[PDB]
Amino acid sequence: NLLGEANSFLEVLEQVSHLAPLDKPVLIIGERGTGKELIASRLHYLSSRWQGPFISLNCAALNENLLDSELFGHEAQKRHPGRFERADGGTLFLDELATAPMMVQEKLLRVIEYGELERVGGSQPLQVNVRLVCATNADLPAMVNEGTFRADLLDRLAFDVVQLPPLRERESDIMLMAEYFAIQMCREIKLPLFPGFTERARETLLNYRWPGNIRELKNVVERSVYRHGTSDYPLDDIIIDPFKRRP
Ligand SMILES: Nc1ncnc2c1ncn2[C@@H]1O[C@H](COP(=O)(O)O)[C@@H](O)[C@H]1O
Ligand SMILES: [Mg+2]
Repeated sequence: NLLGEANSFLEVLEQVSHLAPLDKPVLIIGERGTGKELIASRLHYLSSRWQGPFISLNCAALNENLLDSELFGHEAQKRHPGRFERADGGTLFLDELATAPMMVQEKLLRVIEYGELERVGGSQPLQVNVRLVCATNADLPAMVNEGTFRADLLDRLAFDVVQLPPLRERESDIMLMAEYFAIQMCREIKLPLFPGFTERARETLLNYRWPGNIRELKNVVERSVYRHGTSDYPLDDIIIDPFKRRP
């Protein structure tokens, strides 16, 4: 579910509505917990491929050799397909791209341009039709300067860039989502009503940097509402760090 009405956030949805119909690769820039996969997804369902598959993959998770074959597959009942084939006629979401190895990056470029996967075993190359979407919170141009990311790929990958505003730059929305989250939590722990946040809880919420953004805000709130466990008076104690053993 998409929440938030801050200008920056709205301008993004607008950008997304126009980009989605195209087949050009899209690049999303943003911190963790900012909704990258959601946005990526939104692109898919608003596109013409909305009926094709929507695939995902977190590059940072696999080791070089594993990611390579996990992306373009390999010869295994008789063959192990890659996310590209599994996304054929659909969209492929590559998260944490900045972590992909040069080998893969280079290999990844060819596919984008040539629209085909290379293959061995006396088998002809594979033709794929995939709309690409990638996310990262890194400074790719910076990485191109350190030679850690291929400049040619960047030129090509980045048909256009979507940049999700971190939570701290949307303040307008911090109380809005906290309220929403608090309320879902009340429904689960069966509280009659959400009693609201004292000024202190607000001060806290609005002053935190929210490094984990929306995912963090959510967890902090549910946790907080739980510790409070009552509808008799406003929530005052915001548990940012579950490791501090309050009082
Ligand atoms: N507009 C939004 N409304 C509610 N939850 C969101 C929103 N955007 C992101 N999230 C949460 O943020 C997390 C993912 O963001 P990301 O790290 O970019 O994939 C997910 O747990 C979401 O469900
Ligand atoms: Mg994600």
